[PDB]
Amino acid sequence: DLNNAYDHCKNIIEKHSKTFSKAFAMLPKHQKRAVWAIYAFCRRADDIVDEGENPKEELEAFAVEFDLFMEGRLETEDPCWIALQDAFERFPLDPAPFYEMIVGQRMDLYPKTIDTKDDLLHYCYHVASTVGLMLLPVLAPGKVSRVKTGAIELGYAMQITNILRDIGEDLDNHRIYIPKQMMIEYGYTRTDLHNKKVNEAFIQLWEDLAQDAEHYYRNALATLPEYPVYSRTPVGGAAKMYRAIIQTVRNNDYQVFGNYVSDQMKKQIIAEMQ
Amino acid sequence: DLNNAYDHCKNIIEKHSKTFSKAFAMLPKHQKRAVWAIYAFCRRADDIVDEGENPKEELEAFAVEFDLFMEGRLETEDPCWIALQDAFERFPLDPAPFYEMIVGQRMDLYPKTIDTKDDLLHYCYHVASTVGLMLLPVLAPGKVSRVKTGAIELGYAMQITNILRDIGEDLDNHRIYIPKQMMIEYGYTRTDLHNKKVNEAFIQLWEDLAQDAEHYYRNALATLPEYPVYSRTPVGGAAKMYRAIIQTVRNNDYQVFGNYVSDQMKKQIIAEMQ
Ligand SMILES: CC(C)=CCC/C(C)=C/CSP(=O)(O)OP(=O)(O)O
Ligand SMILES: CC(C)=CCC/C(C)=C/CSP(=O)(O)OP(=O)(O)O
Ligand SMILES: CC(C)=CCC/C(C)=C/CSP(=O)(O)OP(=O)(O)O
Ligand SMILES: CC(C)=CCC/C(C)=C/CSP(=O)(O)OP(=O)(O)O
Ligand SMILES: [Mg+2]
Ligand SMILES: [Mg+2]
Ligand SMILES: [Mg+2]
Ligand SMILES: [Mg+2]
Ligand SMILES: [Mg+2]
Ligand SMILES: [Mg+2]
Repeated sequence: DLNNAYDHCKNIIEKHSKTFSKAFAMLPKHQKRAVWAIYAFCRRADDIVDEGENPKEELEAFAVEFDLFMEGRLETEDPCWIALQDAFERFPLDPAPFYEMIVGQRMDLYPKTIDTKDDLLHYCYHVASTVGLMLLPVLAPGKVSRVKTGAIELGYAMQITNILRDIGEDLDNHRIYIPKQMMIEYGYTRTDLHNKKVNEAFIQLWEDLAQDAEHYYRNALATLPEYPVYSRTPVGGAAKMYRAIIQTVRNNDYQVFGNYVSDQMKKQIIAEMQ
Repeated sequence: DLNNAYDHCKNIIEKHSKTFSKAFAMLPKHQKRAVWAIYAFCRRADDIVDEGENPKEELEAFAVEFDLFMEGRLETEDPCWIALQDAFERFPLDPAPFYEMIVGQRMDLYPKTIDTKDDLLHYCYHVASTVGLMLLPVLAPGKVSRVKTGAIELGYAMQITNILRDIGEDLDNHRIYIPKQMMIEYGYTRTDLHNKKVNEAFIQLWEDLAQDAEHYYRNALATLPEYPVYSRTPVGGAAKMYRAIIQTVRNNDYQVFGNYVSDQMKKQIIAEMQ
């Protein structure tokens, strides 16, 4: 039944994201469950590309499942698809950003170099802003057009934050999301990055991206009054909690070659939102 | 004196390249010493970018030295510059490919993705074909125009060979020279490459590049009669010796994630050339 299939998706979000489970547990019942289902879609697709043994074939098999899903002919016992089917039934979810999300996951299948900041935003749009777009009909039922730009920019904001915390982790998987033009601008070589060096040039480049993330966070938060009241604390809380990763890395002297917002800090952000 | 400064450059080539020291020891005295000096220039610049701690600044300091060298005002005790200065005095060396070589070394300073085969040839031209061009006035004094295309293609041939043997070694330094379009064409993912997988798709892609190298080797060898007699065995020998790396990897079942032409095989190639 629906409660079991949603409970499965609740287990996924609570296992993989402390920040987003605590934010979204504050939504009303049916919005919260739909976000759980939307989350499990995103998290499966990202796990295929980033952690599956055969990512080209697994993701293509995942997208075919979604084509069948969207045509209402996917018949299965998989709780995530049963939860998503109700969510799509219960709220006017748009499939466009769901597809766009898969197009973004495709980008991580083969070697790519981010050259410019726009390259970076293009990537961030497809793997993170799309998720913002998937959620808006649940979060802002009648006001999607009024809040869409801020949702997109909140996407940029959090993906850059995640990239900025995961520099070493991404290097060890032979991924670089730092724009090459910035590395040239600040004199931070690939040899420097290979030697996991935190010098003044690295900090300059990190801070330049971090301030971009911060402007986007600010834009997104400026749209929070346009959300319905029940969405303001979960959306605002999730943003501030994730934004707090940046300052965490600052207080740890930018050591991103070995970072969590603390549980207590997370609660402080929530309480301030309340 | 000159004999000491050339003897220093002889020590460099014999330490770093079995293939090219044995080929070029067969040249007459003054051609052989000049090749030694030309070799030490190339090998210093490549060592800066690939093994220096501060490659942006070291290579720029190396290029400034060469600007001063070319204006005849570099005064030093460094044997490699004293050997190169005679070589430039003794033979009509062109500085154009020497500069182009540094432009090619610049490319390895920051993250880059080879997208297409032309990307690859562009890179190979600047780091390997230029070396062919540096050598031609010593190897083919009056016939540079007649043999230049083959020298360039011999460049392509050997750089691809080197890339093709060094796939794992280059991966561990966070370098990928495989064109991304080929990985897409043959279904060889970045995850596959990260898992150092030698599957049928990897072999298909490897063999496609290997046949390109082989066509270029064939073109270059077809120009060998246009070289003067004393250059035919060293140029032909060096090419066949380096080309033999490809078949070596074939006989080792393409295991390039852990390959040498044997000493005895090297001698067989030389004797056949003689
Ligand atoms: C679906 C919602 C609301 C949030 C999660 C979206 C999702 C699946 C993010 C993948 S997070 P993660 O693997 O930590 O980040 P990346 O390295 O893939 O860029
Ligand atoms: C919540 C709203 C309004 C927009 C969300 C934008 C968003 C959730 C981008 C992905 S955050 P990510 O770090 O990728 O996912 P987790 O580490 O929390 O698992
Ligand atoms: C100067 C002559 C005739 C041959 C040597 C040219 C030279 C310095 C090649 C560098 S070889 P190597 O480091 O093994 O090859 P790459 O990985 O740099 O592409
Ligand atoms: C000898 C002629 C005519 C053209 C030479 C083209 C050439 C030497 C390209 C570099 S071979 P490389 O593998 O880079 O250098 P080593 O491993 O032998 O040190
Ligand atoms: Mg991902
Ligand atoms: Mg990921
Ligand atoms: Mg990450
Ligand atoms: Mg090199
Ligand atoms: Mg090298
Ligand atoms: Mg190599």
